[PDB]
Amino acid sequence: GDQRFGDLVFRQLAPNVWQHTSYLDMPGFGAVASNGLIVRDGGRVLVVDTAWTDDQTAQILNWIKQEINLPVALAVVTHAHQDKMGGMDALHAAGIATYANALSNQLAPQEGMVAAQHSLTFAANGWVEPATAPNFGPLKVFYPGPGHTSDNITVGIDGTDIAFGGCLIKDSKAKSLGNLGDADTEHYAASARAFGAAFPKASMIVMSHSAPDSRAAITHTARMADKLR
Ligand SMILES: O=C(O)c1cccc2cc([B-](O)(O)O)sc12
Ligand SMILES: [Ca+2]
Ligand SMILES: [Ca+2]
Ligand SMILES: [Zn+2]
Ligand SMILES: [Zn+2]
Repeated sequence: GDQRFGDLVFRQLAPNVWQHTSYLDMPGFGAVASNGLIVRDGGRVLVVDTAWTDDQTAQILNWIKQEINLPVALAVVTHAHQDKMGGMDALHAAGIATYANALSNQLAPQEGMVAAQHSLTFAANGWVEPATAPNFGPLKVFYPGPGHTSDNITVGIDGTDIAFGGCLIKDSKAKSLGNLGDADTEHYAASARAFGAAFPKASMIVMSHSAPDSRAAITHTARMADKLR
């Protein structure tokens, strides 16, 4: 029951939650998928992660316009790499307020990305400092520690069973942790387990590069990351 709009695929996960999937056309290689989320919060919409490109990101917004027809209040993007912040200019062109870890914003130039307009900061226990995430509705933002990158954050959707691991979590049948070029191999396993512990009741785990999985994705990612040490 998936829907396509241009280059994007949408899947409804819950009454008020959809997964957006965008594809990098990677000369000579297969299209590479990356997933994010769209959340309807009463009379507004909230977005987690851009698509790979600005053009693809404008497609997300147009699909929202057509299928949900509520204003998009804000987006949270989950680290400074192309699949998560590639479409920043498109969000800003559309007048969507954007939030990212302060560290994502600092790293953004050196990663080729455009910084968000607002910086999230985090306590020692990983939870976002609430003053930096005003009016986030059901979005619960958690920094689990360095793993896939030093800046990677995660989001839980209150009132649902869903939590989003972004590129930190890989699916439970995975044979590898994907792109480790900017990874913290020492702390990765702890950071994956911290995500699990922050959202103990989530039973649907959404991630960047596989279809939604159960909590098995968390423990399997940790067990793989254990061997990086
Ligand atoms: O950056 C790119 O051009 C790129 C090109 C092809 C694959 C990927 C995967 C990425 B991630 O965030 O999952 O570390 S970034 C990336
Ligand atoms: Ca751009
Ligand atoms: Ca890099
Ligand atoms: Zn990445
Ligand atoms: Zn990724």
